[PDB]
Formats: sequence, C-alpha cells, structure tokens
Amino acid sequence: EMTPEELQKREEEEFNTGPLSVLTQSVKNNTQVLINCRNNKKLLGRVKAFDRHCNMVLENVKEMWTEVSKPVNKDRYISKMFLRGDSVIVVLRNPLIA
Amino acid sequence: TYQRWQFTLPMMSTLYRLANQLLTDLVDDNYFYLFDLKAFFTSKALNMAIPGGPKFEPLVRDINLQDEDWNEFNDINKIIIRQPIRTEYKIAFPYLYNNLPHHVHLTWYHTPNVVFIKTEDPDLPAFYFDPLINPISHREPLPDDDEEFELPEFVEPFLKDTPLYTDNTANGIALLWAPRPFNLRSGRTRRALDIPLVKNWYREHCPAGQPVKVRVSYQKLLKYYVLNALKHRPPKAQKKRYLFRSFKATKFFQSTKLDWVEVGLQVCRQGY
Amino acid sequence: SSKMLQHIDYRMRCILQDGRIFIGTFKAFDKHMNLILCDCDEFRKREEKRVLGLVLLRGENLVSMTVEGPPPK
Amino acid sequence: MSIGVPIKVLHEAEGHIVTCETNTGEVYRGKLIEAEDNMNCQMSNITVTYRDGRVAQLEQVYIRGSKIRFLILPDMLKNAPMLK
Amino acid sequence: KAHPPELKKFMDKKLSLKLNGGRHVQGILRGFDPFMNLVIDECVEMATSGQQNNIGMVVIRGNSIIMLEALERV
Amino acid sequence: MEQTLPVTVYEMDFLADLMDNSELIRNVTLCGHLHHGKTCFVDCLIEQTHPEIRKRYDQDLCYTDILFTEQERGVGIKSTPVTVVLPDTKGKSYLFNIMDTPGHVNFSDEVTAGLRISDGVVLFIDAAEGVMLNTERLIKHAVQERLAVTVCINKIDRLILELKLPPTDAYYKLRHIVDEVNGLISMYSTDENLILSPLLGNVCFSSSQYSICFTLGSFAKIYADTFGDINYQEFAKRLWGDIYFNPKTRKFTKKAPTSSSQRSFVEFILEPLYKILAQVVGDVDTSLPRTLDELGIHLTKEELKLNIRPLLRLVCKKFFGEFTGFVDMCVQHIPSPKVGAKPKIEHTYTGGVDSDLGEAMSDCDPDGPLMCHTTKMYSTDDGVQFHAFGRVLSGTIHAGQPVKVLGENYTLEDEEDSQICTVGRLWISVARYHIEVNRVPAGNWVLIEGVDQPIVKTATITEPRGNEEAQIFRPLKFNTTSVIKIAVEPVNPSELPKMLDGLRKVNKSYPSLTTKVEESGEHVILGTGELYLDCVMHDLRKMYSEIDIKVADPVVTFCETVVETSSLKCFAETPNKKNKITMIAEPLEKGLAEDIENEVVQITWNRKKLGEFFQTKYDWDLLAARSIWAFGPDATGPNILVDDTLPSEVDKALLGSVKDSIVQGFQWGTREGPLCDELIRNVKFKILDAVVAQEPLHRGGGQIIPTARRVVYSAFLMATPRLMEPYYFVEVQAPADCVSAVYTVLARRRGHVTQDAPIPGSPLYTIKAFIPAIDSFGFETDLRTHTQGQAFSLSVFHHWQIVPGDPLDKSIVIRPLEPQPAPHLAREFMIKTRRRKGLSEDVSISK
Amino acid sequence: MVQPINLIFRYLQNRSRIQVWLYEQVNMRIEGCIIGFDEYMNLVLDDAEEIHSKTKSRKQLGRIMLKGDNITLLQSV
RNA sequence: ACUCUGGUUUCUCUUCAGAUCGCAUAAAUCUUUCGCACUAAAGAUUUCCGUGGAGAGGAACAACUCUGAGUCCAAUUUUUUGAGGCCUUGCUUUGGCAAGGCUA
Ligand SMILES: Nc1nc2c(ncn2[C@@H]2O[C@H](COP(=O)(O)OP(=O)(O)OP(=O)(O)O)[C@@H](O)[C@H]2O)c(=O)[nH]1
Repeated sequence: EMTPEELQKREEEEFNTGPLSVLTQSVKNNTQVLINCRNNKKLLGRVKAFDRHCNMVLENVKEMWTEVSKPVNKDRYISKMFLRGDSVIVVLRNPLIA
Repeated sequence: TYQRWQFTLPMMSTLYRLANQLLTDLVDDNYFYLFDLKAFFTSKALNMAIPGGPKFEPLVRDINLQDEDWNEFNDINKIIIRQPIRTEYKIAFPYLYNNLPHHVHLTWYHTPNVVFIKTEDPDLPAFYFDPLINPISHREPLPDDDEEFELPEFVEPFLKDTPLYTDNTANGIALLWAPRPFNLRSGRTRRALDIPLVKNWYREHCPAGQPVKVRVSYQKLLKYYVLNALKHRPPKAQKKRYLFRSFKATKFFQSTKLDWVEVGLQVCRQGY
Repeated sequence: SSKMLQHIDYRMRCILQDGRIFIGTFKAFDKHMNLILCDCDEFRKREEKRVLGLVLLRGENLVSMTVEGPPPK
Repeated sequence: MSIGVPIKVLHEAEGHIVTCETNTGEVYRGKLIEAEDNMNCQMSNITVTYRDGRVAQLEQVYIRGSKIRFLILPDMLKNAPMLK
Repeated sequence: KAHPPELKKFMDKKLSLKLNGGRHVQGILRGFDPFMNLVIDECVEMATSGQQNNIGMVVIRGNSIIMLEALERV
Repeated sequence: MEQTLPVTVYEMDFLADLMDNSELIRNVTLCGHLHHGKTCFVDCLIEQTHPEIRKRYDQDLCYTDILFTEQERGVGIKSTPVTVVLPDTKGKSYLFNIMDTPGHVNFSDEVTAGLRISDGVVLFIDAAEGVMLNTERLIKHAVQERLAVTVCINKIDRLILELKLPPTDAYYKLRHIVDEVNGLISMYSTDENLILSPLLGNVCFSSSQYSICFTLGSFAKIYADTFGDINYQEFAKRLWGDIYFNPKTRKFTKKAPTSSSQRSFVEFILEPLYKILAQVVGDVDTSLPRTLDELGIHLTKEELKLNIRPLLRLVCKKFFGEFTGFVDMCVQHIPSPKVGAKPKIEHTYTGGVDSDLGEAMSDCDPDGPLMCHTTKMYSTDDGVQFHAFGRVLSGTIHAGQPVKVLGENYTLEDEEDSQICTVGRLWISVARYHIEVNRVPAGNWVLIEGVDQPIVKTATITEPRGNEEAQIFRPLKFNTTSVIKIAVEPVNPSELPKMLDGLRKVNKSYPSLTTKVEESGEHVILGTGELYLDCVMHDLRKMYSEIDIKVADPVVTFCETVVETSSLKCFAETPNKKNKITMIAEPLEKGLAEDIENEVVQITWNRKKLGEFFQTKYDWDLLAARSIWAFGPDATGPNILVDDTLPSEVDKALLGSVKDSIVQGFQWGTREGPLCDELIRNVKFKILDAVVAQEPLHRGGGQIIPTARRVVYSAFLMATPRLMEPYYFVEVQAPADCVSAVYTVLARRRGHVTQDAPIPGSPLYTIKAFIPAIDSFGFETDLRTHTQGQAFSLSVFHHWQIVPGDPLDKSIVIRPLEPQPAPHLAREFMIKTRRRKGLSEDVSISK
Repeated sequence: MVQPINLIFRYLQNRSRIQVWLYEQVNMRIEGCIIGFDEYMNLVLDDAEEIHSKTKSRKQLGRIMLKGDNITLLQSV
C-alpha cells in the first residue's frame, strides 16, 4: 500500500464515490435493499452500517428461498441480523417504482 | 554500619592508578609456576626445598637417600644420565619422578598467556593496532552485485549512533586485568588489619642480587604463608555472643565519643 | 486469545467443512486457526471411528469445534 | 508472536513419516523432506491413495500448502520441546 | 514477508502438476515466484480424454496449483 | 527411563525417540590445540539444556573435566562423551553425540579414540593464538580418517578485550586464521570439497566464556528477527569477504563506495560486537541501560549490579541466545550416521565395504545384524570394573542380551579370541550422569556393562548364533609413537600380582599405553611424554592398585641401523648343514622408510605396481624392483628383503619353498636386532646365494628359521651398526623478549632451533626446534622456570636420528654416574640398555 | 530463471493468442490477445473468445478484463 | 497503556552455620614423632579476634523506579468464498444420508 498514513479516511471516499457508495444511499435515505446470497437466496431489508468487507447489518429482512417436488419460493421474516460481506453475490438498491 | 560498597568505574580506575606503586602489574599466574601454594605443599610433603622457597622439616621419618641398597632395580649402572633430575622435576610430575608420593597436591598446569597490550597514551583510540603487536601480513563464493538483494529502508547495523569507544573504554578494559580488589565494582568491607599490603610482595620470586639476609627473610615469610595456608582449620560453629553488648546492657558501663589519643592516655593510666 | 487457551488440552470434537468429525485432545492453535490435536480419532457418517493421533488440520478446514471431554490425567 | 505452536510442531515434524490429506481427497504418506512457514510440504517416497482407493507410489513431490486439509504428525512428536 | 517456495530442487526438472478442476499437467519447470505461480517449458496438456497435447511455454497460477510431482529424479 | 536426572529443557522421552531417527543424530568430536576453549563449548551448551546447572560466577564448572587430576591440574586428560538434544536455528531439534577431546599433544590417543566413532570434527582455534601445533596435527589426523571438518574460531573476545585490535584488523586476523586452516586442509587432502569459509556456513565464531556463538546466518537471523523484512539466508551471503554495503542504494557491491568504507562483516557484525563489549566494560554506569534499551535487553536492577564479567556474559547471553550457529554448522556440514556409514565401513572395517556385512552395516539399519564398535573403556569410580563405550553401527543392543565380544586378534579362521558375554545395562552418557536406557539402536553411542572382561583396547561386539562371518574393525592407528619408557616394581615384592593387575587396568584405561614384560623380568610402560606417564603412574598408584610402586628413571626406545654395505658377504648354515643362505645388508635409500611405514607402498600390491613404484621412485631395475619379498618386522616395518639369487645359480622354483621361511626369519630378526634388542630401522637386506637342500624332511620348520635369523644378525653386524634416537619436535610460544632465553635453554640439551617467527596479530613468537627425546626430561620445566613462566612448550615425536658415536667400540671408557661427551653417546646407550634388558655385557661380533 | 511476471510481460509484448484456463471451470476455456497485466493477475484480452468442451461454441467476448482470481493456466496459440 | 504487594536504614534478641564461615590468620592444653622443642613437624580439644543464613522485636523516612502480579490484515498461502443446482444405486430415521457421474 502506498498510503500507510494513520489518518485513513479513504474508506469513506469509497463509501461516497466508489462502488460502495450505493450502500451509503441505503444507510442515509433508508431505502430497501435486495441482496443475492451465495446460497441461492434473496434477502430484502434495510442496511444500517457496513465496512470495506461489505459485512452489513439489516433490519426487518425478508428472506426468500426456492426448494424443490418443484422449486417453490419459501419466505421467512427476520427482525434483524448480521450478514457477512463475503457471503453475498450481488447487492442492489430497490428500483424506484413510483 | 559500613558493610558493603558499590562503586563506579571511574572511581575504581582512579583508585587503581593511585595504588600502583604497591601493585604487582602482572596479568597472569604463570609467574607463580612451581612457586605457588600447591608447589610448596608438594615440596613439604616430599621433604624437599624449591630453590628460593620455604624449608620445612621432614614430615615423617622414613627411608632415606642413603638407606636403600643397590638392587637390580635402581642399579646405577643401568642409568643413563643426560641432565640431573632436579627437584623441580619431582614437583612438576610428582608421580613419574618419585617413589611413594603422598600428600602431593597436583600443581596447576599452564594458563593461556594474557596478551593485554597495556595502553600508554590517553590521546589514542581505545581500539588501536599497537606496535607491540606483530603485523598481520595481508595475503569466496560471494554473489554478484547485480543479484537482486536489497537491504530494506529501515535497516542499519545494530548500534550505529553509539560510538565505538568512549573516553573510559581504555580504562575500563585495563580494569579487567587488575588485581583484586580492583577487578571488582562492588564488595564487602574488610577490617583494616585483615588487609596485608605486602603479602603479594614476598610471594614473588626471591630477588637476585639482594644480600643473603633479604633472601632468607623472603623464604621465611613464605614458610609462614605456607604453614598458615596448610594448618588452616575451619572457624567453628557457635552462637553469636558479643562481649561489649553485654557490657553495655548492665548498668555499670556507659558510652561517649572521645578522641583516640584521650582514650590512649586513659588506657595507659588504667593499666598502670 | 484466551477464549481458546481455556480449552487447551480438552478432548474436543471438531466439525470440518467437508463434514468430517475429529475428536481428540486439542493441543494448540494459531492465528490461522490451524488445529493441533493429539490422540485424535476421525468420525464420519455409517458411523466409524478412525484413530489418527497427532492431527494437524488446516485453519481453512476448521468449521466448528466443541468440547467433548475434560482433559485427561 | 509470529509463528504459532502448530507451525513449530509442523516444522519439527520433518524427518519422520507424515501423512497429508489434500482438498482433492488424496492422502499422501511419506518421509517429510522440508517444510516452510506455510503448509507447503515436500514429502518423499509417498504412497498416494486416490478418492476411489487406488494406491500409487510417488518418490518426490511438493504438496501445495493451500490444498492441504489435515495431516497426521508422527506419534513421537507428542513429546516435542515446542509441544510441552 | 512472502518467502519464495522451496522449489529450487525441482528447477529444470520434468514435473507433473495437478489442476484444481481435477486436471493434470506435465512439463519442465523454469521458474517460480512468491505467489507460487510457475512457468513451465515444453508443457504437455495430458488431458483426461487420454490424448496428450503439447503446448510449450505456459504460465500456471499458484491458486490452482494442487500438487507437484517430480517426474525426473531430483 | 526411571533414573533420577537433572532437569532438562527437553524431555528424556523426546531424547529416546530421537535415537530411532538416524537423520536427526550428529556424532561429533570436539578437538583443537590445548586450552583452545572446547570444554565450556559443551559446558555453556549443557547450561542451555539444563536450566538448574549453572556455572559459578567466579569459577567455571567444566562439567566435562569430571576427574580429579583434571580438576586441579587444569588439563584435559580423557575424552568425555556428552549427549544433548539441541535446537536448531529454525527450532528443529537434533540429537548431538559430542565427544570432548583433550588438547594436550601427549593425549592424542584419546582424540583418535573419539575420531573413530564420529562422523565429523569441530576444530577449535583460539582467535588470539591462531593455528598451533596440535591444530595442524589434528587437521591432518581428521582429514586422514575421512571426517567432515568444520571450524569454530573461539575466544574472539581476546581480539576485542585483550589485543584491542581495530574491528578491521580483527577481521584480517580471522581471515588469516581461516586461510591457514584452508592451506593445511588442502595440504593433507586431494579433493577440494573441504573448503572452509564462513560463507559456506563452515566456520563459526564464538566466545564460550561470554556465551557468544554465531555463524553469519544466525547473526543475519538476529537482524531478520528484529527488522522482520530481510531474508536472512541471502543476507548471510553478503556478510564476509571484500563486499561492502552501499547505504545510498541499499545494495551490497564488490567495490567499496568511495573510501573509508567498511567491509560488510566489520560494518554489520564486528562493530556491533565491539560496541556491546565496550559499553558493558567501560560505560556500565553511564550509558549501558540506553544501549540495552536499543538492543531490547532488560536486566533487572539486581543484575546491573553484577561484576563486569558476569554482566558481560549475561548481556551477550540475552543478545545472542542459544548456540544455534553451532547446530546449523554441524547439521549442514557433518553427515548423519546413515549418510556417513559408508566412509566409516570403507575405512575402519577389516572385511571391506564390498562384503555382505559391509553392506548391511553401510545402511545403518537398526533392524539388521548387531555390530557395535567400542574404542574407550571408562572405569567406575571404585576402579574395579570398566564400561565399554562405542557406537552401534547396525542392529540394536539390548540390556540383558548375550553378545559375542571379538578381540583385536580375532580372524575368521583363528576364532579363539572371541568370547561370549552378557550385556548387563546400557547407559546413554551425558558427561557427569548416566541415563540408563533399555536399548540403543544403530547410529548412537552407548555405555555397555558386562563386556568389560575380554577386551584390552578395542572391540567389535556382535550377536552369537548369527553373524557367522563377522570380522573386526581395524585397531586404532595413532598420531604418534610411544617412545618414553619407565620400568616399575612393587616396593614389597610379595604383592607383585596386585601391581600386575593394576598394570592390566591402566592398559585398559589409556588407549595407547603399552605395558610389556621384558626378558629380565622387568615390567615396562611406554608413553608419549612426562604429563602422560605422570598421570599413568598417578592412576596406577591411586586407583587400580592400592600398593606402593617404585619407578625407574625415564629412558627412550632406540633403534638399530647401518651406514654402509656389509664388507664381506656373510652366511649361515643350518644345523643340518645342507641348507645355506648368504646375505648382505645396506641402508635403504633416503626417504623410503617413511614410505614403507606410512603405507605409501604395500606388499599387498601386485608385483607389477610394486616394481613400477620402486622403479620410478628410487631408481630400481625391474629385476630387483619386483623381487621384494617382505617389508620390515611388521607388514609395514621400515625394512626390505630382496632376493638377488640368479635363476641360473639357484633354482628359482626350489628357492620358493624356503621364501616363506626366510621371510619369517628376517621379520623376527628385525623385530629383535642384535645390538640391544631394539627394532631395526632403515636397512635393506639382499640375499645372494641361498643353497637349498632338496629333501623336504631336511628343510622347513625349526631348522631354517633360526639360520635365517642368524644370517640376518651377522649381515647387519658387518655393515657398520649404529643406534638411533627418537627426536622430538618442540613448539614454544614466548614473548619477543624471552625468545633468546629459549635459545639458551635449548642449547644445553643437544637442541637445534629450526625457526623462530612472530605470531601475526599477537605480541608473541613461536620457536620451533628439534630436541632428542632423551635430552628432554625437565626441558619444559627448565623453559618455564628460566622465563618466569612466560614461555611454554608442547613437544611431540618427529623422527629417528643417529646417535653421534659408534655402538661397537670397546676403546671407550664410561664412568657410572656422569654424562658422556657426544663422541661416545652410542656406546653408553648400547651397553646400558643391554645391562637393563638383562643380556650379556657386550656383543659377540662374528659370522 | 524465467519469472511468471516476466513471461506475462513478454507475452503481452508479443501479443500472442493467449488461452487462459479457468479456476474450477474446466469446460469453459478463453483465448485472447494479451494487452496488459497487473499485480493482482488481472488480464485484459483484446479479441476474447470463450471455448467450451462439450458445446465447443466459440463466442466472441471482445475486449474483456479477466480477474486473476479465476484464471487457471495461460497457454499460447 | 490502568490498579496491588514487596522497601531501605538503624538498635536489640534467638537459632543453625566445615562455607576462603575470614581472598585474613593468633594463643593454650593433650597425644605422637623424632630430635637432645621459639629457633619442629603431625593429630585432637579449647579459648579468643569477627562474620554469614534464618527468625523475632524495637524505631527512622521512602513509598510504586524496580521485582512481579491483578489488567494498524477483502484481490492466490489460512479469517471476507467457486460458492450453488441436475442424475443413479443401498438404506429411507420418506427428512434425506453415503459413493460416483455431472452443470455452473
Ligand atoms: N578469554 C577467553 N578465555 C576463555 C574462553 N573460553 C575459555 N577460556 C578460558 O581458557 C581456558 C581454556 O580451558 P578449557 O576451555 O577447559 O580448555 P580446553 O579447550 O577444553 O582444552 P584442554 O585443556 O586440552 O582440555 C580456561 O581458563 C577458560 O576459562 C573465551 O572465550 N575467552
């Protein structure tokens, strides 16, 4: 690393200008976020905080999973939980329907 | 109570320089080869005298150099004489050169010579190739300079700001080779009468050229040195009972702090 | 990391990523989470015990560990 | 504070007979030749057992440390200076 | 602090490499780096189909390196 | 296993399980010149593997000088084995079998008895003194026995704390010592793979007194441990030689940046060490805590109060740590028993390496046939029973197992010297305390009980009912010859058997002691010098026989030779008077007796190579050069026997029926000699006309052998006989002022100075001189007394030279108790040795 | 001794048709012209084409940036 | 890097001390030896000059130096993923487990 300075605030710059700034929109505006999990599961909730590792905490998260019989989507409700960043495939903010 | 001293090295060096007129200025104990306590022990036990040493009296009456007959063993016609077998040869190897050796304290063998080059100028480096030191006559799978080994940025020899020698490095090395107590830096006090200041003077070799009275005095001092060392008995175990404390405990005695001369006159008159 | 020091020498059962079960005396662990278990036995499922001995299991292969027995004498 | 007790136990294990289990389900047992800071071991005279159970002999190898799942150290090492 | 892997004994020696996806390789080693990535000359594919395909100079990432086997005597 | 023992860093079960892995074992011998620091190498090592065993502040516990005479005499007198588990630089542990050998030139037989069972050597070389007499002699002996040589330049504080050399001149001194060692090694060895250099890890730097020991790699690892980012193995390759650090580019070049730039060793290794020592000894009160802070060493306040020498030892102990440079050096450059078992069998097994047992032993396989070889015999303190000590080269020796001890004369057809015995106990021997074990596999050293009866010096211990064709290991070949000679007799002759038993026991103790009973009923001991025989007599009187023993004056063994060819060809007939032999005797060519003794030539060679040698080397015709029959009183003795009988004059085939008897007669008559019953040296015997009786019932047996002996005697006597003196080689180290006193002391003892020369980097001088062995008793005492202790000499046997006079001359008148002039030393030496042997008063010169 | 980085730089200078193996994707192979590399093994192929093993359908991907964490083995031709 | 022991000096008393108890070295008595006992040796006992260890009490100021103890790492090699999905057989604890073949 070419920036070993102790006053490391570049992590927030990526949270404002980098790809991680998308999660900052959900943290600030409190928008619903849908994330695809590596276990072929989808969770919709509201992320409160995260880090460079992408590990975020969601509140009022609804988890969807398909089980086969034929693939049927099962739904479970969770008040709040902490999800590892490395255990996610893709994270996207809820599209604006209007 | 004055029972232990802790000193710094610039004090020990100064005390060492002042005492030098009383000091031997040897660096070894090779000087005392066949002239040490064990050698004199052996010479006493073998009933012989090292030239220059004490002369005791026969330890035990036994066979004599004129008391053994001719045998076929010790026949003097089978003996080749190249150099006379001195008595020092019978002290040095007490079991090869001697029939019936008893009480032979084996003498200490060599000690590697100390090559401590004593310093002369305080205005020279402490580490300096002295002219007393025989020159080293000048005259490798190393890797190439182009090899990519780089010493990292924050790496330097271990003590690098520390100077090699200080203004008391020459003096503090000379203190390693000092005679005790100057090769100490702490210790326990002695009584003034327990310190002989000339006991290492007469343990030296009997000086050549001095009149016979001086040399006999040297050997006679050595005789009592050896007898003290040999007849030494361990101090017996006891219970500490101090007389003058018992004197002060009673009501008959008291205490003050007088000049020495006043008490000298008091003791003189009292004894009279 | 005293959370694992108190478990040192205890006969513990470890669940691996591949599903294997290792029961043995936990000797030491590292920052990488490498497991050093002595007198270890391998448990797999059909139940069967495969005694191994001193086991040096990599930290990545470590999934979950629980104490199974107190340290022996 | 740099090398863990398992690292010392593994390093001191060279010379005896060691059995290594790889992520590919292959078990190699042989006399360790040298071990590095990582799990990278270069065994010798390895009797290699495949997943199906085929047994093969490998004279020289260099086991990649990342792929090493679990290994069985020699029973002598149980009294090692580091493991005491 | 990545010490280079101890692979000097296998340098310029015929070695067989194991691929992550159950693959096998063959070739003569030419160099390595702290990441274990190896450059092999006269590389032979040795695919599971049974037909050996020669490539030559190839580069293999250390992540996919499963196991090294020294075919030549070291 | 179940024995009470001092607490160790390791645990005895780890030691017991390391013995079964012969790649983790290192059988090492420690050797060097006298007082060059070997004892505390192991002692400082025993400290680090024995936390409670701590050296006394003011006195070093040598822990390997376990005996009595060693303890007050302060010399090493016997070798003492030490077994320690020692960690490496990388933390790995190896089982070190270390043999601590003495460094006196007299006690070299202990060194050879330790070199036999070792796979490598660590030569100790005082950094101030340098390369001395025994350093060169042990280098020669250790490259001859085919051992892997490493070097520890010990006592490097003397460069700092005594000589006070600038760090660069200390570097020059160390480089000069290494170069001297390399030159000696290349002198005594053809192949070049014994190159010694600290860049190869071959040379270690040490100061045992102050707990310093490093190689280049371990010091570089100190750096790497502190500043974590350097690769200490490539750092170590830039820390010696003319390679300089360029601090601007952070790279090491072969050329010095600008000028006044220091080499890498000085800059990175020697200056830090100078500064540690200087800070401790000079500035301990002022600025030692700051530098101990820099190095990361924290001494408790009760320790900064220590005297300067314990403080230096403790500081250097903290900074350096354990002696892992030593272990690195020995693990890398000294073979394991498994790898070094092939040279061992190739060299020291009489059966040759190609034999089947010379194959099962060269694997060092601990499940094969038992083959244990003992070279030392250590006496229990009661002095009654001994314990053999050797290494197990194969199989595994168990306690209680019955074994078959083979002597030194055992052969595969003469099987009477072997004897069945019963191993009682087996001890793994650390220096002082024995750790009793139950078995000892191949590749290890064991102290055996129960086999002490049928062995005198060495043994081969095998299994009975198997191993039907197990030969012996060759008996130790020593550095020197035992020349000094004393005779002993009990004071009260009623107790002669006690003294005879004591003589047997000392013969067991000392590897090269040679006690013999001369013809006159006189018991003689042969030794190497005065310290050696002094200690032998000490042991004899005080340990093995508790009686009073008289000692004769010391004398030497002589030898007999010739100085021309016999005037009239001599002859001798058998009592049958049908067999007639005729010989003449002439002196061997210059420099041939050494070739015959030093196995440069053997009679095992085919006639072609033997003749070719003699031809190209000493101008011999093919006829005579291939005509050699035998070689000296031994198989390698310094005498030849040549048959000049012409094939026309005498039937060569018929003559061949008495070759095997003429050879024996010549061997025996050279073993005895006619003058004073001493060996004959440097004499060539040519046969001239051997008229042989055809009748086999008339020749052969007890008829022809004495005739051969008598003709040998007469032929020797017609060529002018002479005597021979053993000449000693004296090396003296004395200051420059006391050099002339050495000349004064020498000249009174027929001594002749070859050279005097300074010691580089040292204020002292080395005087080398030759002195007759007989003119040497008390010479050490004379030199150390005349110089007030400042001159010291170790003397060793060099060659055989002729006594000045003529032994056969009755015109010489000798008085009984006075030294002779040189013109007739030979006559006295001849007649007094005759009188002492018990023979007649004078020879009978005749035919 | 040839280093992997030096070999990659030489291949990029030559711009040969480098075929890169995939980590855990044996069937899917990708060939292309190497343009540049990085310390993370990230490679950019000018004319990329994915080659399968069962389908063997060469689908052109154009200028693509393959992550170093997925590459298996780089081969020429 | 936060908190808690332990101090040092001095006076007196009790016990053990064969440890150079003392880096010094006295005197007495008894025995033996020889001379013929200051001008001499050996052995033993004692007393004196005066020490170490432990323990105990008193009284003077330092109290946390030290001794200890309790109190910055997401891009190969370990902890910021090649993960998840399909097929057959034995047993289904009808949840699926085990092995193999696969797709990604
Ligand atoms: N200056 C200095 N003296 C040392 C050093 N090491 C040992 N000595 C001393 O030098 C002498 C050597 O004695 P030892 O080490 O026992 O001798 P040795 O090397 O075993 O040799 P031998 O007497 O033949 O047994 C002793 O006085 C040691 O204390 C050292 O590093 N420096």
